[PDB]
Amino acid sequence: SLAPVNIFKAGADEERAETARLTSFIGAIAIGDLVKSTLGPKGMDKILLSSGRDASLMVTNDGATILKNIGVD
Amino acid sequence: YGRPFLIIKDQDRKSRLMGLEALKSHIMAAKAVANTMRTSLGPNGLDKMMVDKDGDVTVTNDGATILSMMDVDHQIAKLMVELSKSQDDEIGDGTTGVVVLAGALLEEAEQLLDRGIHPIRIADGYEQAARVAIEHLDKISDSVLVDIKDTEPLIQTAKTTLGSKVVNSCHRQMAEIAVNAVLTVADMERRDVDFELIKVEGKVGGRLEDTKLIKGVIVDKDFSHPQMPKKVEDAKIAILTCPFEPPKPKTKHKLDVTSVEDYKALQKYEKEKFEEMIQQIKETGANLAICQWGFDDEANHLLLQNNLPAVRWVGGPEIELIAIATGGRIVPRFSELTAEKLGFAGLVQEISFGTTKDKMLVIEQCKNSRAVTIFIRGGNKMIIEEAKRSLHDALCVIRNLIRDNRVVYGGGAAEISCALAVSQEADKCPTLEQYAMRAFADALEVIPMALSENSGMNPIQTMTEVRARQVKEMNPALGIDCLHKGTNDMKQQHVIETLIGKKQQISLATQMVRMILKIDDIRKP
Amino acid sequence: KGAYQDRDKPAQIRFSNISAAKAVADAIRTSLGPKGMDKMIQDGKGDVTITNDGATILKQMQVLHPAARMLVELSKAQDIEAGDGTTSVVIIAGSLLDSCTKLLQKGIHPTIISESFQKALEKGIEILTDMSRPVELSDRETLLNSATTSLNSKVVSQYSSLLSPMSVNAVMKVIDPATATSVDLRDIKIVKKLGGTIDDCELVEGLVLTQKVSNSGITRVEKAKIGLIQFCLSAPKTDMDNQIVVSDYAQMDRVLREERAYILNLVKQIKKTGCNVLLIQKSILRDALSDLALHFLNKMKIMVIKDIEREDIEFICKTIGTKPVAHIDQFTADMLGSAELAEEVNLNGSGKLLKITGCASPGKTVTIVVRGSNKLVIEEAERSIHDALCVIRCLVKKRALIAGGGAPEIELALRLTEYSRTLSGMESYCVRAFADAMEVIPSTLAENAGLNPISTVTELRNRHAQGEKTAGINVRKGGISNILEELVVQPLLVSVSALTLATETVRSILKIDDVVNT
Amino acid sequence: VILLKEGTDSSQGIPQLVSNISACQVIAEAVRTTLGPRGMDKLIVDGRGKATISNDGATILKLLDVVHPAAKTLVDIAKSQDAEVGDGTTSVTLLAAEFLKQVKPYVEEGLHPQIIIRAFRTATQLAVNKIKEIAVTVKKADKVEQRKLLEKCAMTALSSKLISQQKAFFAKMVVDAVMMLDDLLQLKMIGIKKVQGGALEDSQLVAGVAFKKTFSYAGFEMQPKKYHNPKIALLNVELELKAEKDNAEIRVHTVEDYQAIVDAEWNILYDKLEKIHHSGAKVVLSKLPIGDVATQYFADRDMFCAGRVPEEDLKRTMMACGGSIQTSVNALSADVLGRCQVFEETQIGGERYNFFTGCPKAKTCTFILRGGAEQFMEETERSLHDAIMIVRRAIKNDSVVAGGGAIEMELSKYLRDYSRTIPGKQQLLIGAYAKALEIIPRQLCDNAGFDATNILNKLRARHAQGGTWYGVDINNEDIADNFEAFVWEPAMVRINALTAASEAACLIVSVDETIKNPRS
Ligand SMILES: Nc1ncnc2c1ncn2[C@@H]1O[C@H](COP(=O)(O)OP(=O)(O)O)[C@@H](O)[C@H]1O
Ligand SMILES: Nc1ncnc2c1ncn2[C@@H]1O[C@H](COP(=O)(O)OP(=O)(O)O)[C@@H](O)[C@H]1O
Ligand SMILES: Nc1ncnc2c1ncn2[C@@H]1O[C@H](COP(=O)(O)OP(=O)(O)O)[C@@H](O)[C@H]1O
Ligand SMILES: [Mg+2]
Ligand SMILES: [Mg+2]
Ligand SMILES: [Mg+2]
Repeated sequence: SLAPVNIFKAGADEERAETARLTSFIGAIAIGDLVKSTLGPKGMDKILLSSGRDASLMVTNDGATILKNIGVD
Repeated sequence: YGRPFLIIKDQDRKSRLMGLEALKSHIMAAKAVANTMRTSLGPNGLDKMMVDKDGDVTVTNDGATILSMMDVDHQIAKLMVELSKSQDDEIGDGTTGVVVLAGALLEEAEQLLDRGIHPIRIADGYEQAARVAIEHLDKISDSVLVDIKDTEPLIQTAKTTLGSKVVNSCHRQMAEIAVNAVLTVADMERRDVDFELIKVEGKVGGRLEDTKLIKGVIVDKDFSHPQMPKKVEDAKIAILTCPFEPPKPKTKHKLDVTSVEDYKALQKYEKEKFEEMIQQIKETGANLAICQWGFDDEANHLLLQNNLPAVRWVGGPEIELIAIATGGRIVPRFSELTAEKLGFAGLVQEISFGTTKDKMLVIEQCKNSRAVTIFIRGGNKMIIEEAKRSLHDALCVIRNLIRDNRVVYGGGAAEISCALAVSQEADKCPTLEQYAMRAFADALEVIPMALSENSGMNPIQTMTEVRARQVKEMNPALGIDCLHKGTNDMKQQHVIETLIGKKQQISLATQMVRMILKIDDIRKP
Repeated sequence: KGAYQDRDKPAQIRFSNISAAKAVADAIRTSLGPKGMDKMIQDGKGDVTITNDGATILKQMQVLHPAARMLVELSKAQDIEAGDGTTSVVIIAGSLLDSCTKLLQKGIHPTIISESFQKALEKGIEILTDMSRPVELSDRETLLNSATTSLNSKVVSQYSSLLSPMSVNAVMKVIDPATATSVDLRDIKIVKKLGGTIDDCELVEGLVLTQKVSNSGITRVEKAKIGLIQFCLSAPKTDMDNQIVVSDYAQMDRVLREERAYILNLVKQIKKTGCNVLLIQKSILRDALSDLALHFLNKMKIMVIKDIEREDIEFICKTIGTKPVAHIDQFTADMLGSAELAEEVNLNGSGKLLKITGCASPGKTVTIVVRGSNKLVIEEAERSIHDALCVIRCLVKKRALIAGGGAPEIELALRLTEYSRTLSGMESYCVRAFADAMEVIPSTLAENAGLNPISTVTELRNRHAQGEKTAGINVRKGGISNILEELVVQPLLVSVSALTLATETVRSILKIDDVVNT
Repeated sequence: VILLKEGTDSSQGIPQLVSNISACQVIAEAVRTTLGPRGMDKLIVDGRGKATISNDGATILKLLDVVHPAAKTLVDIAKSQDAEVGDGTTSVTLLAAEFLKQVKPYVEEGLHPQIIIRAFRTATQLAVNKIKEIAVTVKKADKVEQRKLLEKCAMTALSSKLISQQKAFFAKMVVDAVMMLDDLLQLKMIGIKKVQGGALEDSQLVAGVAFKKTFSYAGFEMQPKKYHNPKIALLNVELELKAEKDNAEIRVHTVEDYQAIVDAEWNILYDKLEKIHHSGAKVVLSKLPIGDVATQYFADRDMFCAGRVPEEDLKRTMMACGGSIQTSVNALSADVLGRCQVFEETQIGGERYNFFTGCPKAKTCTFILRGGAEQFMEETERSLHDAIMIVRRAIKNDSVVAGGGAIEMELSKYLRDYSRTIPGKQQLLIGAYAKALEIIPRQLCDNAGFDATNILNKLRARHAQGGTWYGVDINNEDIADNFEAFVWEPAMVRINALTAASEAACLIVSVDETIKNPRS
C-alpha cells in the first residue's frame, strides 16, 4: 500500500486509490469500444483468429462470442 | 578470540528483529491492514475486487472473505486474517469491525509505547477497558421478540445487517427470506439453528428480485427418460438408495453357468428381477421415485410405461434434504418399502431457466417441512456469490438473535456509549494505567469516525457533536446519520446490532491486540 | 455531502513524509541530553567518525527520503544560525509531524494545520521571551555555566572544567564585550594535532604554524622581528618570456657572479632592517627559496619559515600585526611585525609546532590547540569546542538566557495547551497537538537517563502548573528539581531558532502533496 | 599421506572451551526475555512459512536450529527439564549459561577443569539439600488446603503466559481436571480440543467427553440430537456392506443360491444392527466407519450413530461413561454399555461437537478452549499443559517454596555463608556459583523494566538477616514476601533445574578438544 513495508508476496499487488477505478474504467471502456462497432443494421462484423492450437478462425457479429473467445485480464 | 563461531544452522541468511523496532513493524503492518479495511465499512462503503491466482474475479464487501483471499506474507497480517475469520465463525457479522478496532488499538498502543511504557501494561489496560466496555454493553442492551407472530424486529435486524451490501438493492425481500428460512429451520426448544437444512443455491439469469425461499427442495436434475410428465401434483414419493439394477454381493463371487438351462435360468432371473422391482415399486402406490445411484435403460422404460415419473443420481445430502422435506424415510432396499415409508409432496415441477439446456426440479410441501431452500438469481456470477454470502451473513445474524435475544442500537451509538463509559471509569483510576484506558476509548471510538468519513461528512466535528448529544440527553441510541435522513436518534431509523456480535468484536479484538503486543522477537529466514 | 476528493495519492505522500520524518527523529532520539550516547558513522570509504552533533550525524548518514533530506538541511541551518540544538530541532520537527499525522487522519485540511501551527509558534515565542531573564556580559559565572551546559552532552564533559573556561576566554579575547552585536568564528583558528591527551589542550594568544623551519640550525628567537614576504628570493625572472644567451667563456662566470650578487643584495636588504625571522609565502612558478638564498639567510643568523598559504596571510597579519611586502624596496622596519618570542617545539615525537607568542602589537585573535590519543576523540573535541563557541556567539547575538533540562519546552507545552483550550474551532485540536508534541524533549531526556518517562513528564507538568517555573530534569539527583540552582542554563536564541525553524520547515513539508521522479 | 581424512577440523585448548562457553551464552540469550509476569513472546518462522509463537524455553530452543554441540547441550537440558517436571525450562538454560559466564574469568587463566567441576558438584549437592530442608509441607491432608495449594501453584504457573489475565479462571479449572483423575494421573485421560472463534473466557471443562463431529452419511440429521438418559454402545466393528474376509470367494451355480447369498449379506448386516439395537443402547460409537445403511437404520429407530471416532476419544468415552469396547456384536450385555446423564450435539464456532456430560463417576475430562487464531489456541494449550503438569507433579507431595527469585537468593546467601569456612581456591568457585545463582531476580527485574541493581541490593540486605521467602514484587516495583503473596512453586522444579544445570555445566567444562569430520 506504498508503505515502506511490503506485506503481500513476490507477485501480489494492491491498488487502493483512483488507480483501481482508473484501471477498471479504462478496461470497461476498452471492452465497450471493442463491441461498439457492431451495433445497428449497419454494423460490421469482426474476425476472431487464434494464436495456437489449430488456429481457430471465426467471423462473428454478436458480442457474446466476441467477449467469450478473447482473453481479458 | 579472533575465530568467529557458528551456532545456528544456516545462520548467515536468517534475519532477526528484536526490541521496540519489531513492535513498530508489527503495529505498522496492522495499521496497513486496518487502513485497507477502513474504506469498506458502513452503508456508504465500497466493495473490493479480489482476483485469485487462477485469475477468476470476485467483488465482495465481506471483510472475512476479503482478508481470506488476501494473499499476504507478513505474519501480523496472517494473524489479522485469522482474527477476521474467527469473528466470522463465532458470529458471522462485524468481520471488518474487529480488524478496524484491532488496528486502532495497535496505533494507540504505538503512541503510548513511544512514551516508554511497557507493552504488557498496555495489554492490561486494554483488558480492563474491554471488561468495562462489555459490562456497559450488557447494561445498555434491550431485547426483541423472537416469534413468528410478531416477526418485525427480526426483519429490522436483518435489514440493518443487509445494509452496506449490493443486496440492499432489494433490501426488504432478502431480510424476509432470511428470517423465514431461519425461523422454519430453527429448533426453538433447543435454540439451535442447523445450516445444513438451508440449501442456498444460486443460478445466473433473471434479476435479483427473483431470489425466493422455497419451503421445499430444489435440485439440479431432470426427469430421466424425458417422455414422462414434466410435473406431478401432490404426490407420494419413495426416497430410495439402492439402484434399479440386478443385485450383486459385495463379496467377490463367481456364478458358474454350466449349461444352456442355466443360461436360460439366468436370463429369466434378470428379467423377472426387473419386473418384480417395478411391481413392488408400484404396489406401494407412490407416484414419484427418487434414486441416489442412478439406473439403466430397462428401468427407465418400465418406470415410464407404468405412469411413475422418477429421477436419478440425486446426491446424498440432497437425498437427505428431500426426505426431511417430504417427511418420508430413506430405504436401502426394495423389499422393505411400505406405505408408511413414503413422503408427501405438495407438487414436483420442472423448470427450464430460459433458452439454456439446464433443468431443475422444485419440490413444494403442503405440510410442515423442516428444510427450506434459498434460490438466488442475478445477472452476474459475482452478484450471485456476493448475494449468497450476504444472505449467509443475514442468516447468521438471525440465528445469533435466536440464541441470545438481546440487541443494541448500532450505527456508532454503541461504540460512543462504550467510549463514554470507559472514559468515565478511567477518570477515577490511579495514574500509570489510565493512559491505556483512554487509548482504548479513542481506539474503539474511531469507528464512528470511519463511518462518517465513509459517509462523506466531516468525521471529527460530527463525532464530537453526536457525543455531546449523547452525554447531554441520556439517550445512548444516537449514532452517525450515515444515510442522511436527519434524526441522529437511531431508534427511529431502526438500526439493530446483536449484543453477542458487538461483545465478541470487543473481546476478540482485545485478545488479538494483547497477543500482538506480547510478541517481542522475530526470527525468520 | 461534501467533496469526494477522489485522488488519494496526496494522502499517501503526506503520510509517507510524516513517517520518514518520524523515523529520522527516532534515529537520533537516543543521542540527546547528557545521558545520550553518540553515534558511529562509517562512510563508503573506510573512514569512521564518532559523532554526537546532530548536524554531523545527519550529514554523514546518506539518507534517501525527501523528508529526511529536508530535515538534515533544517539541522544544518539551525547549526549555522545558533550552533547548539541541532538535535532538538530535528526531534521537535519529527515529533510534531507525527502529532499532525492523526490530525490528517481526523479530517483536517493541511492548510488549517499549518496556519494553526504558525499561531502556536507565535504564542510560543512570546512564552519563551517571558520565561527568560536578562543576561549581560562580564559575568564570567553565567558564561561558564552556559559553556559547561553546552559541553555536558559531549565526550569532553569530564574535561569541561579545564576546557570551558578557555572556550569562553577565546571569545572574550577576540571581541569587545561593550559594542559587539556579533562575533566571528573565522578568526578562532582551531588547530588539531594527534598525540597526548585532552588535558593537554592549550589556548595561545599568539600564532600557531604547522610549517617547518627550513634552516635546521636556529630553533628559538627572543625579541623576534617577523616579516612576511610575498615575492620570491630566487634568481630574477620577468613575467614575460625570460632568456639569457651566452656566447663567450667569461659569460658563464659573469652570470654566476651576478646571480649570486643579486641574491646577496636581496638578503642584505632583508637583514639590514633588523628582521630576525622571515616568513615566505607559498609561491608557485618561482622558487620561493633558493639553496644559495637559504644559505645566506642562515649565514646572517636568521630563522626562515617558507610555504605559507595565501589564505593565511590575513590571519597572520591580524595576529602578529605585520604587513605583507611584495617589493623589496618597501621592506622597512617601520612596518615589520614584532613579537616577544618565537619557538619551534617538538610534540613528544608526534609533530613539530611553531609558536609566535608575546606579540608586542595588539592581537584580536587567539588559537586553540587540541590534543588527544586517537584521531576520533580529537575530532569530537574540536566539534564540542566549536559548539561551546557557537553558544557564546548566541549569547553575544541577543542577550537573553533561559533554563534548560526540559523546563522551557514543558512550560511552553503547558502554556500552549491552556491557550488552545480558549481557541474553539478546528484549530483548537491543532494548537493542542502542537502543545503536546513539545513534550517529546522532556520525555526523551527522561528515558535516555534511565528515568521513568511517564511519571517524570507528569511530575514536570504538575510542577510547572503550580508556577514553579525553571523546574526540570536533574540527572545528578535522578529526578526533578530546580535547574537554575543546579547551574544549567542556555541562551534563548537557541530555543527560539529551533522552534521557529522547525515550525517553518514543517509548514513547508505540509505544503507538499506529490513527488515525481525527474 | 595425512593421518585423518581431508577436511577434518580440530580445536584444542583454552580458546575452544571459551568459545563453547560464549556459544552457550549466545544460545541462552534467545530465551532470556521470556521470564516472569512481564515476560515477552517469541515468534519463530519455519522454512515452510508457518510461524510458531511461544514464550517457554523448551519450545523456543527446539524451534531454533542448533548445530553447536554446547548449544546442543543447552537445548537438551531445556528439553529434558520439560520432559521431567514440565515447568522451568528457561530457568535451566539461564542457570547453565550464568554458571559458565561466572566461571569463564577463572578459566581464562590456567585453572584445571576438574577442580571447578568438583566445586559445581559440591555446591549443587548442598543446594539441593538446602532446598529439600527449606521447603514447607502442610502435612495436614485436608481437601480445602490441598485445593488452595494446587490452585495457587497453577496460578503461579499461568503467570508469564498468554493466559495471565485469566489465571484464576483457568487455574482452578485445570485443578478440577486433575481432581477427577484416577490414581495414575495419565495425561491421555484429559483431552484438549481447539476451536476457532469466541473469547478466552468462553473456554469450558467438559466433565464427560466432547469430540468434533467425525462424519455423516445420507440419513444423518434425522436421528434426534438430545437424549436424557441414553446408553452408549462403544464398538470396534464397521457396520456396512463389505466382503466377509477380503479373500472370501463365493462359488454358486444357481440363481436361487445367488439371491439367497445377496439376502444373506443383507441379513447378516441387519442381524448385527438388530443385536446392537436390542442391547438397549440409544447412541452408538465405532472406531471403524459406519455405512449409510446403518445410519438410516438407526435414524428410523431414534438412535444416534457416530463412526470413525478417534481411538483416544473412544477410550476417553470409556473412562467417562464406564463401558467397554466390543469388537464382537454377539455379546452386547447390559453391564458393558456405558450410560451418561445427557448426550447433546451442539454448535461451537462453525463446527458440530458431540457432548456426553453428567457422568457421575468420571475418570476423564475434556478442554474446549477458545481463541481467535490457531497460534493463540496453541499457545493457550501449551500454557494449560504446563499448568496440568505442575499440578500433576505437585499432587504427589504438597511441599512448596516461594517463587519470584526468593529461593535463588536464599541458596545464594547459604552458599555465600558456606564459602567462608572452606579454605583455598574452592571458596572462590563456590562464590562464583552463588553469584551465578543470583541471576533469576536480576533477569525478572530487567524484563519488568526495574532498577535491577537497586532491587538486588535491597533483596540481599533484607534477606541476609531480615527473613527468607522475600522475592521481587513486580506490581509494586519492589521486594515482597512471595510466600505470603501466594507465589508458590513445588520444590521439585528448582531441585531439577539446579541438578540439570550443574550436570550440563560439568559436561561443557569437561571438554578440552573437539573434532568435526567431513560429514560424508
Ligand atoms: N443504516 C445505518 N446507519 C448507520 N450506521 C449503520 C447503518 N447500517 C449499518 N451501520 C453500521 O455500519 C457498521 C458496519 O456494518 P457492515 O459494513 O454492513 O457489516 P460489518 O459490521 O460486517 O462491517 C456497523 O457497525 C453498523 O453499526
Ligand atoms: N546537566 C544537564 N542536566 C539536565 N539537562 C541537560 C544538561 N545538559 C544538557 N541538558 C539538556 O540536554 C539537551 C540537549 O543538549 P545538547 O545535547 O548539549 O545539544 P543539542 O541541544 O544540540 O542536542 C538540552 O536541551 C539541555 O536542556
Ligand atoms: N507472580 C509472580 N511474581 C514474581 N515472579 C514470578 C511470578 N510468577 C512467576 N514468577 C517467576 O517466573 C519464573 C518462571 O517464569 P515462567 O516463564 O513462568 O516459567 P519458566 O521457568 O518455564 O520460564 C520463576 O522463577 C518465578 O520465580
Ligand atoms: Mg455487517
Ligand atoms: Mg547542546
Ligand atoms: Mg513456566
